[PDB]
Amino acid sequence: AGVMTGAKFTQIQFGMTRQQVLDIAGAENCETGGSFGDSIHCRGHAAGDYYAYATFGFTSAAADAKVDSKSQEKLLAPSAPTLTLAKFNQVTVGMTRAQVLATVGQGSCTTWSEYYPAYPSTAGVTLSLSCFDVDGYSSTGFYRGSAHLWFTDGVLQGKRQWDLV
Amino acid sequence: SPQPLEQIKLSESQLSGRVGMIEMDLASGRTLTAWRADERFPMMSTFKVVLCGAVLARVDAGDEQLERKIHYRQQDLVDYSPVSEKHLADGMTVGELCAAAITMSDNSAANLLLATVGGPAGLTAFLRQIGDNVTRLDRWETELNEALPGDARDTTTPASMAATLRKLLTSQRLSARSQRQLLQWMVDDRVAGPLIRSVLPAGWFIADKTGAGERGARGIVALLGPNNKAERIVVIYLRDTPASMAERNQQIAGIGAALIEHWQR
Repeated sequence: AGVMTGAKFTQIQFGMTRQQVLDIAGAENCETGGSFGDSIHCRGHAAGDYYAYATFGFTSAAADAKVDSKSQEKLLAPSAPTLTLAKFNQVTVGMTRAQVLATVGQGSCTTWSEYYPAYPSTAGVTLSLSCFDVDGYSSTGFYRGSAHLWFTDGVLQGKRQWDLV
Repeated sequence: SPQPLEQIKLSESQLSGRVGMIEMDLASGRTLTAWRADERFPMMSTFKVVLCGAVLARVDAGDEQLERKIHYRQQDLVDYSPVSEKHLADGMTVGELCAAAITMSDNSAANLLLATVGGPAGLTAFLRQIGDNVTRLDRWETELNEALPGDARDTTTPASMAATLRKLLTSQRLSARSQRQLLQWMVDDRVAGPLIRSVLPAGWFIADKTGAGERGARGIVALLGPNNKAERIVVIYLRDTPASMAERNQQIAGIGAALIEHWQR
């Protein structure tokens, strides 16, 4: 069973129903309503002053609504983080996702959020990445060298960094 | 079993860290127990009670409304932002932002609120206005949690924080409605389970706000008391320890437990 995890996050898919999400996550880890509206928010392990977590958004409040948004913090680790200040400075607004990853390192990023506002169309898809230098990521505390890069329709709209090189 | 100061000395020895603590009578403001009360500690998310105090002061003055909707953008989102990230498309009201900042330690929520009071400098000016000449906010989330050793940025002292909380919650400075709202957000804190709440006896009142930082920094500010009525302010901060999160939490809970066991002794 256990708490929310990276493995559960990866098994939960766009196009799933609320019940499918709950069955994978483990209902005891999850909440809806209140601060989370009609989304499902599931806690992982303690981290900092909150928890690692996932939040799944749906096409509507209806029982048959489907996942159109996946967000997480501290459920996923970068596979080979190689970001630096110099590499971050090479990233430019207007770059495609592929250009960005080639600049910051292919293993440097994890997906913070991904949303299809016109689901099942991909039009206007938004993507938010967190990218990390070699020791920047932490699953339990605070980052020590990171960047936030965000996209609409696969094109970079903005970038910010903290603590690089 | 140990007396509060005995438990603190045990905790510092076990953590190789530095604890700051004040226990203050809520009605009178008298200091009942103190340790390192004039040393600086990083506030971490405990600053958010002061922040929402400043927001409510603007509400009282007719310069803000809790119902006012704030719209924001990806650029505004930093780490540890579960509620504000969920509401990205539609925005949040000022009151919803204070609820998220206080009850869930939502960092982007706190940044959005900070902008409304003039940023860290504006919040520090508010502190000076209410007669706190010690506490200071210098940075935004999430940098304010860095807890570099000897860094005065984003710090308070246990004595100053206790006095400031008493001022915000009980003095004439905020309206009755605003004092009730700030206390309610603290009552509804969701992330403080492992701390004083874990050792709070059945039937007692608690309202609190926690914080976590780098380099072992951890803290709690609380109002608590028997018979479901607030009686005392307790502030406990920890800094400069390599201990795990579990150990830090257990030690703060143990100091709270000593204060509770020796409540009338």
